[PDB]
Amino acid sequence: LTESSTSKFVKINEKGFSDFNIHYNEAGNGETVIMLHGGGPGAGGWSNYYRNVGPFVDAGYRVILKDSPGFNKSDAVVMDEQRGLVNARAVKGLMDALDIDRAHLVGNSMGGATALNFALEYPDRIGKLILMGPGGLGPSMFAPMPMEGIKLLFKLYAEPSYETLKQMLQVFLYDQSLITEELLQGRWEAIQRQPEHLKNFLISAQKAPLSTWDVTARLGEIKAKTFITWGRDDRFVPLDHGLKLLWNIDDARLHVFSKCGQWAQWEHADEFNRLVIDFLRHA
Amino acid sequence: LTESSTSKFVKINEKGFSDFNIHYNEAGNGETVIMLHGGGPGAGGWSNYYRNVGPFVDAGYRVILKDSPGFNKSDAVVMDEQRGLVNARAVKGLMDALDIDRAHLVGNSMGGATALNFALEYPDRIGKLILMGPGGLGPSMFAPMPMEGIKLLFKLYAEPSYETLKQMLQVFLYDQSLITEELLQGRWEAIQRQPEHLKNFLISAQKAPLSTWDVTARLGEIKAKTFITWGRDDRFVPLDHGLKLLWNIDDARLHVFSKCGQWAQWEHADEFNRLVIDFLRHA
Amino acid sequence: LTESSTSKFVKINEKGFSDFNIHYNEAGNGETVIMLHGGGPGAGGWSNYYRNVGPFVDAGYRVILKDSPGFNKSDAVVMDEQRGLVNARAVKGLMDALDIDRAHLVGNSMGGATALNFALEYPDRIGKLILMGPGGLGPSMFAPMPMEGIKLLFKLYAEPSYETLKQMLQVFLYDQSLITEELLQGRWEAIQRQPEHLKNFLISAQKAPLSTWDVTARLGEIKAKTFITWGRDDRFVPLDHGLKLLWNIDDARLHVFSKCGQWAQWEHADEFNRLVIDFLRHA
Amino acid sequence: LTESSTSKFVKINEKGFSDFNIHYNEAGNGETVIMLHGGGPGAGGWSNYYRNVGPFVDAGYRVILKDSPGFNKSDAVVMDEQRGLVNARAVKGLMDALDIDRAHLVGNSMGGATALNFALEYPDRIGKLILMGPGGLGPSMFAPMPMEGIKLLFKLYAEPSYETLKQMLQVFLYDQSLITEELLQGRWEAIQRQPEHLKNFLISAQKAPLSTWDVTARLGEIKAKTFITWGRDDRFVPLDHGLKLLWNIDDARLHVFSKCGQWAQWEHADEFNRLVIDFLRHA
Ligand SMILES: O=C([O-])C(=O)/C=C/CC(=O)c1ccccc1
Ligand SMILES: O=C([O-])C(=O)/C=C/CC(=O)c1ccccc1
Ligand SMILES: O=C([O-])C(=O)/C=C/CC(=O)c1ccccc1
Ligand SMILES: O=C([O-])C(=O)/C=C/CC(=O)c1ccccc1
Repeated sequence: LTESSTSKFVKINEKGFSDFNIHYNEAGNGETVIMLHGGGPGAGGWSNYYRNVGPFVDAGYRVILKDSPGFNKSDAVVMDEQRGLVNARAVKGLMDALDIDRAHLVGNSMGGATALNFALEYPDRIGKLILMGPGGLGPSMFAPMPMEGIKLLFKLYAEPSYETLKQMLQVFLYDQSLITEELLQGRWEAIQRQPEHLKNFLISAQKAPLSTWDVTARLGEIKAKTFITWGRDDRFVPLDHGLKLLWNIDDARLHVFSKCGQWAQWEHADEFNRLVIDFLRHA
Repeated sequence: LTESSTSKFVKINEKGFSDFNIHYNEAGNGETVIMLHGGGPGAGGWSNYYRNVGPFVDAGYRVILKDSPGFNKSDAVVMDEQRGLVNARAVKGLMDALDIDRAHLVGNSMGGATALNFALEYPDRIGKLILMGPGGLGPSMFAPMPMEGIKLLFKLYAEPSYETLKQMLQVFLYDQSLITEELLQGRWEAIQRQPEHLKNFLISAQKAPLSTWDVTARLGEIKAKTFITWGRDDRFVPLDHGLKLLWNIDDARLHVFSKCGQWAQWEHADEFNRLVIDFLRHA
Repeated sequence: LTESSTSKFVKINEKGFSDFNIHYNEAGNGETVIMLHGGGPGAGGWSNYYRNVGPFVDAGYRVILKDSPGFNKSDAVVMDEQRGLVNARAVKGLMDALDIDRAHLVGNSMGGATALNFALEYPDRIGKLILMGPGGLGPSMFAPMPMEGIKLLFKLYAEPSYETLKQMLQVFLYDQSLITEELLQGRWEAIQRQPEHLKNFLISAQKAPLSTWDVTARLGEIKAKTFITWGRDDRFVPLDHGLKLLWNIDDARLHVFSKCGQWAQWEHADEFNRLVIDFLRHA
Repeated sequence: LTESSTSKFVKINEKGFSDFNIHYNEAGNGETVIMLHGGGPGAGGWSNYYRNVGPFVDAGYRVILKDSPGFNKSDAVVMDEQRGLVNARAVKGLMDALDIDRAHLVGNSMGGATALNFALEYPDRIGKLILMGPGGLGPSMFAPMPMEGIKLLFKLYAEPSYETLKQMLQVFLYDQSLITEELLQGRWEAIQRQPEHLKNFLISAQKAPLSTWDVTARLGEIKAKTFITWGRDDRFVPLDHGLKLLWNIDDARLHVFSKCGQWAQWEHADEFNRLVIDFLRHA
């Protein structure tokens, strides 16, 4: 599987969206799993889930690696509402366009916020819910905020540079030997190719600050079986939010990976893939 | 499989132990997994792991459900050293007697302390390490101590009664509908059959208080791949000790079950069995 | 100062309350501090704040030890709304009746919930806010719920007895040598004198469960300078809620007493009195 | 009071120290309080405690603002042992030279480690112990390490620059409006005046990593009355270590300031001064 061979576009119409272009990468043909990426400059579906798409397809799923609005090859947008909800509407739009009745959702940081909002707004359209360090769930009981990683994320948005990108990636990853030239250059290319997404993200954040993403009060509404994952060493979203989700969602479990930042799906790909595939098959 | 059909005895000789009788229940014939029980009155290997022995044997393991010294059908003993270490010596004694070179260990509360001490003392004799709410790892950062469940455990030791047993089991289990007459009567029988174990446990606790069990300072020595499980609703051993283990053991991961007390292996048997079997096969 | 010499009654009219009798104990004549008690059977203003009223009066305050509705010598009531709000309305009613423009509030457990609701509903009528382990602020990130102490509180409500009262007091207090015959008999007398309050509390709890008390979402509205106290060893309200308040209230500080249960004002009276008096004078 | 008018030097001889020059600033003449500074480049006694020395002297104490070895105007040194212990020996040396029988200690970060080691090694020479976010107490249960601030501290040590100093100070302080030209230029001057301290600190850290500072196992030995302070928003030393100290020291209390980094004594000087003075007078 390659980015090019799996690349697709679909125009969506849902709520505020009118013929809005969504890019995604699709492989496989079984039960649908939509994987949703984080919010840093240059993020996208393929790069976030590169180590996961193959094994999930091998397991029998149809994997859709979705670019959220205002990221990668999806249309540019300035959002005046919290991103989780707007992104969730885009997932619904994509599902309607493709005739997908129910999807399992996997979401990391901003994508975990998206997945939470989707489960709240469209409970009849979600199967299982996999939450990898979801962002925007209010204050931490231990971590000063904004967290170290989020400061760097905003610095890169405002002053994009190759060196600051490298600094951000060093904070994202526990094992900094995963930062090869290929992956650094690749993310840099995503930033260079669409400078307007960076501007727009900052304008959006002014209109709808991170506090607006906090759906904590509604977590008791979630009926989907939920699998929460965290990196022990996550410097972007605080580990105690894994406990917040565990206490407030009805049917949840929490798995914490040691020696791991924001991307367990990268740093611990084999264990991540096995755990999540087992959850989807058997929970 | 039944308790009777799997029941075995072996005399051990290791350090202080001289022809000391150990009871265990054994089934299967593949790689050995020794499962180690908790410290409440009437605890034993069979009752603690009744929902687990079958699936593990089906998966290809040889399962040994060990009665620790001073519990169930093993010999009575008064211990003047911390129980984790003494119990670990007994595991070594059993392994030597049975010609088992290496075992995977699964240990709950007192059995998790045992398994930790075994990994520290005999690193060349352990495979993988599965720790289910291990006891005696020092103070909690949040939970007043002694914890609610441990108070009840000591009350039952001192004043054994059917009603206090029921009270203890109600605190052990999140879902109190698991407390059938069969299981209540069965544990009561274990207490009634060996009153001297209760006396002896209390004398032992005076000679070696719970603070003596704390091996926190040595956790960095553990080389075994480690899988830590906790119940979210454990009223016996504090949830933040799961984090303590995760931070201090080199290769660990933490899984927390919602709606679960001290016995995930009972309340969430199917998920527990799948996770642990997958860990043993693939981690 | 004695209970008898300070005892007063006032009829209140506020919202649902119509000529509702409120008992309180008053001493001193300077700036008003209203102290609000907990929710266990037999609770009341005098017994909760016996070690505090003298020093606060000596410092120049007028102290009002208020009996909340459905406790001690105040009128019996069945509440169908969360107790914090109903109690806060009663404080307002008392203040209006006595021509008190602004009061400092001190509140313990249920009284801390009361004080929070008062600050939210009547911001122009509160001075400073002192919160001693406020109850009902949602789930803990660490403590299974209902907490050990709250189970005992409900047991005593349902099956009042001298022995269960003693058990509850043993859990309330870190230092169990504070439980003299005088204080045990005194609380027992409060329970015996008004059995209907016990019945009514249980009916109220059915109509408005503890989750209904959770005002977490509104904490950002509080403008009052806030001093949060906790006992390290509190088995009734979880220590991490002290952190929740600290993160969510604008101008707060947190003081945690070691070797202390729910009643710092009893177990650490001198330090408590000095700290709170200094806060009222100088913060 | 000024730095110049209070400046003194004393040669010490204790253990490894032979005619080792210690700089300190002294004012007042009552009971002695020795205040011990943090470990960042350019740290020293005067700058760390500038807002505190006056009020403490006004309260009747003799204040000694000590420069630890390898900082500010004290002699340069490469340490091969953990800094807390070496620094504590220097405090003892200073006390012996000046005929001070007992001192109260106030210590921030590295100075809190110093104060802990002093209380452990020389219990008959300490009065009360005030610990402001002490450093080196092992892993956090929540914070990835090295913490954000400590990374910056090491960056400035290795690559000193005015801009990196400003970045470090922005992370130290919750309220960044406290960073005036005066204070920025002043700290820069301390760095410029003694470049060898920076080199030496880095060599020392190689010989004795932060894990070597962890005295957690010995905290139960401390008999001194202890007052632990933390900033809620401390990005250098993790807030859960305040709880670790509270659980493991016999007679401790914990005060957490909101909207506060590593330096409560700066950001909340008036409240800090009142609390600590009250503790010294009355606890
Ligand atoms: O959601 C995201 O942040 C996302 O696109 C994931 C990107 C992974 C990534 O850029 C990466 C870079 C270097 C090494 C490993 C991974
Ligand atoms: O180690 C132990 O505590 C142990 O022997 C486990 C016993 C399980 C148990 O007594 C039980 C009782 C009722 C329902 C489910 C389980
Ligand atoms: O709000 C309350 O729970 C309250 O009325 C306080 C009562 C204190 C109390 O009953 C007590 C009993 C024994 C020893 C010390 C104190
Ligand atoms: O121990 C230390 O880090 C110390 O010397 C304290 C210095 C305070 C400081 O540099 C500061 C700078 C700007 C604003 C306020 C304070």
